Amino acid sequence: DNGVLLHIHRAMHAVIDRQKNHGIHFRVLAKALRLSGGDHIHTGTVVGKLEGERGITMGFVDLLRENYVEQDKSRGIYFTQDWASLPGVMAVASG
Amino acid sequence: QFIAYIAYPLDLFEEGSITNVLTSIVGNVFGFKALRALRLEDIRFPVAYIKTFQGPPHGIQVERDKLNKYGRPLLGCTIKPKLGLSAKNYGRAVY
Amino acid sequence: GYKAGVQDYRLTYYTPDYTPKDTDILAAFRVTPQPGVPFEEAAAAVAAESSTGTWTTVWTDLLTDLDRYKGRCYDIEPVPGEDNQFIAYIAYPLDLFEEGSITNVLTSIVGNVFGFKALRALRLEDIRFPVAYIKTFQGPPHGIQVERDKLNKYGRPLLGCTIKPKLGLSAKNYGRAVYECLRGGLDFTKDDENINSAPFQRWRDRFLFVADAITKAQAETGEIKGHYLNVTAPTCEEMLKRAEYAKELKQPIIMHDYLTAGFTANTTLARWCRDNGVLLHIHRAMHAVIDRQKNHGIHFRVLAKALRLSGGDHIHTGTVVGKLEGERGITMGFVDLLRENYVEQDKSRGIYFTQDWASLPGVMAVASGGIHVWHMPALVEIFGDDSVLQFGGGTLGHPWGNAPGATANRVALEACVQARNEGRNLAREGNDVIREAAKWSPELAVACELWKEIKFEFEAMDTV
Amino acid sequence: GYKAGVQDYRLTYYTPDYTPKDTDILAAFRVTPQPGVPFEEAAAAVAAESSTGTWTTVWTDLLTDLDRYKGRCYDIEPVPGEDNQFIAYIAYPLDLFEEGSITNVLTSIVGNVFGFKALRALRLEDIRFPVAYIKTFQGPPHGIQVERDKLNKYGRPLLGCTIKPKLGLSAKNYGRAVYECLRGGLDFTKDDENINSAPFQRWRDRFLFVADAITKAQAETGEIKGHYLNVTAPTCEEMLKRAEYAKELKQPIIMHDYLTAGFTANTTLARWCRDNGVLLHIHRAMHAVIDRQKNHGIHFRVLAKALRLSGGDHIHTGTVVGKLEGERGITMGFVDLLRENYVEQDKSRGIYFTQDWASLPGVMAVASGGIHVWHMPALVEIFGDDSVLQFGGGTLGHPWGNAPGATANRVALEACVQARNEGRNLAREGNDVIREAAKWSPELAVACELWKEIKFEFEAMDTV
Amino acid sequence: GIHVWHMPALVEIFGDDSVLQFGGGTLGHPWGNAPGATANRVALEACVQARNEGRNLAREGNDVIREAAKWSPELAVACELWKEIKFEFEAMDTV
Amino acid sequence: ECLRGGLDFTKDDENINSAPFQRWRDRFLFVADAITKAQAETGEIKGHYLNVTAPTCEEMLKRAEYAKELKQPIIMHDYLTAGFTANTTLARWCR
Amino acid sequence: MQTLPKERRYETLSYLPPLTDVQIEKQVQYILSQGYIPAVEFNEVSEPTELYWTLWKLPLFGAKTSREVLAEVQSCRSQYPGHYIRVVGFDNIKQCQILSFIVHKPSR
Amino acid sequence: MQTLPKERRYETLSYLPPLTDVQIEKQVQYILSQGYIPAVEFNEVSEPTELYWTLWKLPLFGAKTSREVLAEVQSCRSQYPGHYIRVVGFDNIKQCQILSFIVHKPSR
Ligand SMILES: O=C(O)[C@@](O)(COP(=O)(O)O)[C@H](O)[C@H](O)COP(=O)(O)O
Ligand SMILES: O=C(O)[C@@](O)(COP(=O)(O)O)[C@H](O)[C@H](O)COP(=O)(O)O
Ligand SMILES: O=C(O)[C@@](O)(COP(=O)(O)O)[C@H](O)[C@H](O)COP(=O)(O)O
Ligand SMILES: [Mg+2]
Ligand SMILES: [Mg+2]
Ligand SMILES: [Mg+2]
Repeated sequence: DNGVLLHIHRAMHAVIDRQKNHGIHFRVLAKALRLSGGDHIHTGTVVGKLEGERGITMGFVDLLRENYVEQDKSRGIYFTQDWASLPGVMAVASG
Repeated sequence: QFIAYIAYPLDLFEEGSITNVLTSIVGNVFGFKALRALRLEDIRFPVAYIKTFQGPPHGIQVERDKLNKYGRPLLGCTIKPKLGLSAKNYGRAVY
Repeated sequence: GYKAGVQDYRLTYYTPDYTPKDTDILAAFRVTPQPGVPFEEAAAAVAAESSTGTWTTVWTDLLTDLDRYKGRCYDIEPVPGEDNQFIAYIAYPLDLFEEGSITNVLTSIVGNVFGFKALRALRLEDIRFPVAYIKTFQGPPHGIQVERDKLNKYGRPLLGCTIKPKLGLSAKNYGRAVYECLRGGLDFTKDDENINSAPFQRWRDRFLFVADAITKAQAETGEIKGHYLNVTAPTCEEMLKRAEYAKELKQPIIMHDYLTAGFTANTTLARWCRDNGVLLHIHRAMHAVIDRQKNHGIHFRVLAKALRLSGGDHIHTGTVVGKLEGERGITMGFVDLLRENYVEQDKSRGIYFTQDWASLPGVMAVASGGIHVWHMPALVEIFGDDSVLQFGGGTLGHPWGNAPGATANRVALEACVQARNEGRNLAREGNDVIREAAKWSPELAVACELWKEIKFEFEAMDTV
Repeated sequence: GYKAGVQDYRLTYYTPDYTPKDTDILAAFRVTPQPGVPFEEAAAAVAAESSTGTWTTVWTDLLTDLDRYKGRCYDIEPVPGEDNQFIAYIAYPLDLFEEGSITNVLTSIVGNVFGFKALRALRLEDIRFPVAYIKTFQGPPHGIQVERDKLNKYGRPLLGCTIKPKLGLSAKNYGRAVYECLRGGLDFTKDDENINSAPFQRWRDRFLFVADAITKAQAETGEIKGHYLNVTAPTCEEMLKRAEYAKELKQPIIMHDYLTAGFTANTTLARWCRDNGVLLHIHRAMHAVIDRQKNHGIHFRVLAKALRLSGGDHIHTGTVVGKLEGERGITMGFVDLLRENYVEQDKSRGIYFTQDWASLPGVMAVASGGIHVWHMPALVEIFGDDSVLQFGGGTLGHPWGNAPGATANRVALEACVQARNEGRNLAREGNDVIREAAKWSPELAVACELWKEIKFEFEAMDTV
Repeated sequence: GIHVWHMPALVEIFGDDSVLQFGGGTLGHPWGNAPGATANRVALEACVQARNEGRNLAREGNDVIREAAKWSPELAVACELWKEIKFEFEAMDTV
Repeated sequence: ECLRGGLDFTKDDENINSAPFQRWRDRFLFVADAITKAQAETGEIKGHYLNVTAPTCEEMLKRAEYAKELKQPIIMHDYLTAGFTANTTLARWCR
Repeated sequence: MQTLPKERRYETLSYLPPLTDVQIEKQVQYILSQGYIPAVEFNEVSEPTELYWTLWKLPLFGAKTSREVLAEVQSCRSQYPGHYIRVVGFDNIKQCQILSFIVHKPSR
Repeated sequence: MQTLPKERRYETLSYLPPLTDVQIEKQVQYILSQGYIPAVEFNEVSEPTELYWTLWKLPLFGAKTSREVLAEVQSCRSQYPGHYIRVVGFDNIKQCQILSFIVHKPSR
């Protein structure tokens, strides 16, 4: 309504999305942010994380920016997500 | 260890509400006596439910037009230390 | 590359190979082109000029993605027994329309495609709304099911009356006539579409005296009584001001004319009615200017779909037998389209597209226009149980008055409902039930004798 | 005495002896009755049903003074060379209509007389407003004379442009196209009738970038520039909210679609425009659905008259030569009716009644719809000085871009205005003035070569 | 997931300043909502009576229920339906 | 032209309010442009009495508000024809 | 001409002459043939303002014949002589009552 | 293709090549033949924001020939070389300006 850009900090995410057996993965929390509203989102740094965990990061990063995301099991995405001309969110790489 | 795929009808959820879709699905299935651990991996939103939401206030394309910045990634900086500085000293570090 | 000049409309707008998506708005046009104009060009020009079309090629088209946003004609079907007459099917992408706005969808499709030099007549027969687009709209404020729960009335169609004459009566004499109709046995009473705020009776006086008339009639009979108060006004401020005073007097229902006031004003009121718990009656004044002729205009089934999305609890569907035009096959078409959740495609009925409403509430049908006691078993069988039957002249024109006139209509309806529930055909035994009920009620016996000879029978202009 | 039954409509509604009063609303109907129905009965039914009419006699009629409030037919004039076709003249008392309400005068007269079983077709040709009724209305917010003082522009018609394509462009790209047009030499730019607030470009983004485009163009040329921002919205609240932001950015002019949004919304905005000092442009989207056919509907001259009372500074009248329908004799009829203070009765022109406005300001005529550089001298002579000429595809479709395209139109207009003032006929030397001006300007010479062959010539459906 | 047999235990643990809720316990009665609510009220009032009198609710818990079921037919049916229904699993969060 | 020559004030006639031939809001805007030009040309403070006399108390205060918005030093009123109740209201506003 | 007498009415079927036991049996048969669930309700006072009546036992989900419904009406009538008694019909698909009519009025 | 050069414009008749003394005489002749009042206005700077210009003498109510108007333009031109000068035409019936065009620009 006022034409102000909104930056979103993902503080307290690690309490929920850390353990591989329990909680809610960050990709679900990232999807919820695109629907609720936000112009920038923190995605986390890519430095190490071997080769496997790097693919997961690029999974939800493409899921925030692209209009149409194809199903890919190796990347981490379980469903084909289609946004109806809904704007993308710019990724923040920091740390 | 197994993945369970569950379908929910569209009509039971409130329009333009992340609060409802979160309270309904991940309400109290966690903390059940019959299962030791539970984790939500992914979620799919249909087009019909996405159209109810506003989404991001501007998005990637509109933001770059307002800032007049094309071609490159944007550069940011976080002021250190987190807690201690004066309001006058904070502004000098920003400048 | 950029090329300046004049491009033919047929080249990049008519695509027969295209298959419509599920998230797409579809329209059926009945097109009549000028002599010497091909079928494809006439169909393409309607598809082009309605969405992203221009008479000459422009350079700014190359900056945007033209193929994504353009509306295209995918099927041409010729009309049997007709020269230069065909049905054109046009698909429009979901993204080009505004969310929750009838104004935009109406201004986009039927904006200026009519009045083209290249065609003599154009008609929009049917429109399809996708599930994804329907979800943005609020729809009706209450619907059929919630309305019956608030009124506490089950089993039968509802009964109403319109006060006559339309203009001339004082505020006090209006309320007296309102009281006498409700005392007899009618559920509702109604203001005429042209009653707003005239020099002889001002709105605030009418609102006060009608409220006193309901209160007395409710306490006397022991049933819930109501009256549709005409809220239609010159401005949006005056309209909302009149509705607030009806809310202040604890009134269950108000009425509005949607076409003469416009969709913008009607959507404003439908949101208000949701936030206050007030039922909304919709009068379809000025409809027959648009939907009369079979060669030109917009068919009423499009306007009926547009009202359900905009908002409204009741809608006038028109009587099959009466003083105004109506066709049985056509009527039952859009009547079953306003009430039901899922409607199958039927060409003989007049429905061109399969329509699906995503749990959106139904709108109640209102039958009115020159009906008396003899038309009762015909209306009950056709319109069903979830309908309102209104008698303007039929109630007040009784020789004994309004109170015996209302009791005559009430007995006649409840006799038809009882006979239906037992297992008797109202098409075969319609005259029998009315005649046998007139033996134990003197009010019905007088009413039957007066309007025996009267029948409205004329040829309809709109046909399948 | 009270007599219950069915009364003939001819008995107490058709009076040939009656003479119309000075404070009386008069209507002219073109009636086509069903075979077997008299001329007098058809005219009486239209006169009755519109005001104080009912199918059966009611007892409540005796309490009121029926003779004072009833509408009556005073004259029947048969159409030459036509069987079962006549012109009906009906008088309406002033006291039955609401003050300052177009909605009431529309819902009363053309409410439900159309779609009557007894007549196959009906057309409202012309309506007469008395001085006493006109005085209740606000009229246009500014009018012709005030507008020219605020814009500081005298001597010539105004120039405008429409951005193409209609849908697809980004908010940033939209503003770029706006800037390039105004830089060349056009007075105004315009949003398309279908542009409101789509997913690809939001309204608040469009409003911001256009404001920057005008600011640059005005400072560069040294002349006052504008852009009609589309304020048409789903609700009355959203409509006023968009208008407020245009006022905040210090914009001189906004636009609205009156027919699709309705008269209730249009009256609200015109009153707001008066209070805030903003000029109001009116688009006539969805007009041709009503006014196309010669047998059915409402003629545009009535819709033009109703807009002047409701409010508006500019109105689309339609080009005589162009892509959409127009008739020179008919057009010059209603164009002189919107601009002049006093209009004499002329049957050949199409004006059935002598219309007198009580010092009410004139509305500027807009000529738009598929016009190029060759149509310029024909438009200037027909529409005169107090008009706006708009070129959508004619500006942007130039081989060199927007800015040379905008210069091409500006040179062509100013060369014709100069030649007219000297004492040269534009009907005889129209080709010569354009050709001789294309010798010292390269931009005009390119545009002349491109659209030389293009001419829109088709038969008109609506005729006198 | 609580019914009429868990009543003497709940009074002992939570005391007086507490609210006890029965979702399926009230609506799961063979007779309806009204006789289901009366069965729950009678059981609680009897447990309060025995506590104030000076009787141990952990040892004489079943005795108070059976005595109350004698003069209340609504409670006698509820005790017949639910009696074997007990949730016994290992807890994850512990001291 | 009057303020240019060397007069301090100009005045609206007592009968000028808001007639069909010239509306009040138009007169207020054009006169404000004339004062601005004459003041800058001579170097002296110039003014004009704008007639705020109106049919209603709301219409009176509405006209006064717009004069303040255009930064006008002086307004005028007819105290005997409008009445003492209307005049006292405006005098308190002017303070 | 005749003046209409003032009478207190009871919604549906109240304007027709008082229903016989044969007529009630036919109306209940209509409910079962369509597939709706029949239920009995009772109240102390009949008022237009109040919209809830006290339910008698439970809705009859497993009713085979119209005789079983009439047996439940008779039991409620013998228990409460000074109460109003009505029969209702629930629809499960549309989630709205289809029929509602009064069978008993307080005896004197 | 060609790009349009940036140029400052002065309302009506500013896009045509500069007006000759014969052409101005023809434009003034138009004003008088219709029955409008001619007038001469001058200003220091030309801006879109300002809408009032200084009136030279008074509007010529008693003008018989177009030579009288041109003589008043020559008088204003010789007196003020560094000022803009325009010719305006007033209508008394409609109460609006019919024609307005600039005849002189500040010399160098
Ligand atoms: O003004 C009238 O003519 C009516 O009151 C009928 O009066 P009577 O009941 O006294 O005949 C109704 O408004 C029309 O039926 C509207 O048409 P529709 O229902 O087709 O919208
Ligand atoms: O959408 C269009 O068709 C136009 O932009 C014309 O486009 P071009 O200028 O590109 O031809 C105008 O809205 C019509 O002239 C309106 O018709 P009318 O004036 O008859 O209401
Ligand atoms: O949804 C449910 O299960 C309940 O309504 C209980 O219903 P029943 O009584 O029918 O089981 C409660 O919300 C949860 O017990 C709350 O959990 P907590 O106490 O952990 O907040
Ligand atoms: Mg009516
Ligand atoms: Mg357009
Ligand atoms: Mg004076």
